[PDB]
Amino acid sequence: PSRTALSPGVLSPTRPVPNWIARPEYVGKPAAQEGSEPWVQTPEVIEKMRVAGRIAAGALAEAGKAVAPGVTTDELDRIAHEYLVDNGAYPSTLGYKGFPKSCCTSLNEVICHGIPDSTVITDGDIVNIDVTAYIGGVHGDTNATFPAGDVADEHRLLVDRTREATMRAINTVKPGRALSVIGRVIESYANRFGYNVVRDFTGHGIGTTFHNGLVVLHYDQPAVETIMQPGMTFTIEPMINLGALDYEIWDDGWTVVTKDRKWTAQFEHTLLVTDTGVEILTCL
Ligand SMILES: CO[C@@H](C(=O)NCC(N)=O)[C@H](O)[C@@H](O)[C@H](O)/C=C/C(C)(C)C
Ligand SMILES: [Mn+2]
Ligand SMILES: [Mn+2]
Repeated sequence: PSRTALSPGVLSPTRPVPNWIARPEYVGKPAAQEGSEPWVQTPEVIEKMRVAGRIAAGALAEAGKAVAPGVTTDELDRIAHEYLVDNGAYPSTLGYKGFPKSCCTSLNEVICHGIPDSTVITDGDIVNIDVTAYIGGVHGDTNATFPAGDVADEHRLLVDRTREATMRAINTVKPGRALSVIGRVIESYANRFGYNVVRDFTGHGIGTTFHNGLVVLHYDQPAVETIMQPGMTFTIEPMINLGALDYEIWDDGWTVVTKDRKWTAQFEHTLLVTDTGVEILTCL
């Protein structure tokens, strides 16, 4: 047996960031200045995005190595926070629209945007950790779902097939292809197993802003006319549900849970379209 439905816990105090680490503009504001930026980046921005992506990937991998029964989601956030700050990076989630932590931790039926707290991971859980770094005036965003202890076959397979969907989508990225191929590939692959691909949450362009106004759908919708071009940078971050797509948001305003409490899995990378194909910016 796996655990039953989650409830929110208590947050630790806000984690500080040394003042020499520049903040994104939206920290200490209610909204963010984003959504109207160009989608193709300049070579100088891309170079800085490789640095931000590698730091985010290191923070994700170090917090993922900690995932085990008995560990809290707050302890994962401490590891991610300290990794970013030791690397001179600001955690992009911290203070975005008042989000109180440095990464998102989404167990089990939480589709996304779970808030690190006193929740104890236990055997059988699947734990998504989502970390974004802001350094050099740019962002790098990545996430992965990690098993804790011996995960039930249905849940294990959900995670492994969501990772495979994500990688198949990434491997479609090439200049001249329609962006809509990403969602066509993910949803065709997920529908082999009877899973439902989340529609209301999406990938996005990313650069000097976190969510730059480019939207990447993870379901099939061939009427989008956007083409991938060299220098475009965006995330692929599909959420895939065992159950229905209906969802609820907790009173914290962030945590999104499936209404049927069936589990859900996600993986994410920040990608660059190159002249011949794709480059994963959020790799070690
Ligand atoms: C699904 O989540 C993505 C997203 O909201 N996409 C756009 C959308 N409207 O669906 C998001 O970019 C995550 O990858 C990111 O790590 C988290 C950021 C905050 C919690 C600070 C917002
Ligand atoms: Mn993310
Ligand atoms: Mn993202």
